[PDB]
Amino acid sequence: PMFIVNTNVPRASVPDGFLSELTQQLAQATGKPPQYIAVHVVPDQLMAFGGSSEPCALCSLHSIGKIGGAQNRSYSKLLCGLLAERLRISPDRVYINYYDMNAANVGWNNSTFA
Amino acid sequence: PMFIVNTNVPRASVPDGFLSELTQQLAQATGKPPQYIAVHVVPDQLMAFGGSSEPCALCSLHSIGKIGGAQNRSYSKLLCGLLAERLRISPDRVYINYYDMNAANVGWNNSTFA
Amino acid sequence: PMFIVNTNVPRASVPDGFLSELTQQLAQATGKPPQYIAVHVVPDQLMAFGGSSEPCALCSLHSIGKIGGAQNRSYSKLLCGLLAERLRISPDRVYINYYDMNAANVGWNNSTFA
Ligand SMILES: O=C(O)c1cccc(Oc2cccc3nc(-c4cn(-c5ccc(O)c(F)c5)nn4)ccc23)c1
Ligand SMILES: O=C(O)c1cccc(Oc2cccc3nc(-c4cn(-c5ccc(O)c(F)c5)nn4)ccc23)c1
Ligand SMILES: O=C(O)c1cccc(Oc2cccc3nc(-c4cn(-c5ccc(O)c(F)c5)nn4)ccc23)c1
Repeated sequence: PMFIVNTNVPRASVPDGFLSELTQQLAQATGKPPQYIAVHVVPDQLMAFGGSSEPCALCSLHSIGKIGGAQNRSYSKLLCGLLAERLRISPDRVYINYYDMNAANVGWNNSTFA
Repeated sequence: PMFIVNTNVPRASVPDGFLSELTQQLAQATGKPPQYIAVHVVPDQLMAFGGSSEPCALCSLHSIGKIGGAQNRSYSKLLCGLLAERLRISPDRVYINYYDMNAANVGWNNSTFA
Repeated sequence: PMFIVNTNVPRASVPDGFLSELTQQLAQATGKPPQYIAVHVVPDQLMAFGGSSEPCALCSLHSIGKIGGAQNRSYSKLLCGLLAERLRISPDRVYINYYDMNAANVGWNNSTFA
């Protein structure tokens, strides 16, 4: 899986270990092996939510399967929880786009997963 | 909705009020409540369009509904118009990816919209 | 087409000519005209692959057509090869999301491609 979070929170508020924490939690939530989970945090961004510059986050999770109604609700609770705890971002100022990707549309290691 | 614009235009050349203007314009164009519009501008980027580095922009709009043939044509004119006036980027050096997202695939406030 | 690469490799390690190289290698791989290829490189990123912060890259390619099983395998070999050669990133730490976009959902030059 690939997880990306963009936020207006400064880099200084991103703790040591945050990328590992995201990796960790996503591995268990998805049941995917952690060595295949990529994570990307992008702080200090010029962004607004509802026209307000208070802390917010715009995120994506791409996965081959393990994407669905109930699963995405559980990921949103998990990710909003972490963003609130570690970055002090209110859950109602977080958006996450989920993508169930076809294996043929994911490149890795000179090939694709199909 | 979520709107992102990535550009090689420098930060200092992004005029003040730009995020608020995008927020309001996207609200009226989509008919979505402005409270729920998120906008993100990423200046100073290392990018090329047709292999040249004159000003350009790479954008995306995600929405649950309000996406379609005629709407996307209208959005593209509106957004290219704004980028041209504010950031001085020619419309022929702007791309916008539109995504009609399923409510189940959009996380927010500890849950999804489904 | 639109190609984005985000990496933790430092900006100084991105060769002059890299954006041009991407543009023309993709032009030939996809058969799309290079004047319509947009490329975006984002160095110095906070990211991990498998929880490790060794060099890695997270990429996407959006195109109207020229996306499929064999083509995407070929693009992956090509892009991993380029990233290995120029950025010294191992192919097992590269991910590429491929998107076959509907022409109605790609904005350009005040309209869409539909
Ligand atoms: O075949 C084996 O022996 C073996 C042993 C250990 C691990 C292994 O790899 C895997 C096992 C199970 C699910 C796996 N899922 C993935 C996987 C990767 N994605 C994924 C990554 C990035 C994206 O941008 C994306 F859209 C999807 N989604 N799932 C990769 C490897 C897996 C395979
Ligand atoms: O339920 C209510 O009582 C109520 C009252 C006031 C406002 C309200 O919120 C809404 C009303 C109508 C459409 C709405 N659409 C959205 C909405 C959000 N997206 C959206 C946001 C981010 C993305 O990445 C994405 F793919 C889609 N697309 N639509 C949010 C709130 C809405 C709901
Ligand atoms: O057919 C047209 O409407 C048209 C109009 C003007 C020029 C033109 O030149 C072309 C000839 C052949 C393939 C072409 N492909 C493209 C093209 C652009 N994309 C493309 C760009 C960015 C994206 O984010 C994306 F999802 C797709 N995918 N294909 C553009 C122009 C082409 C094509």
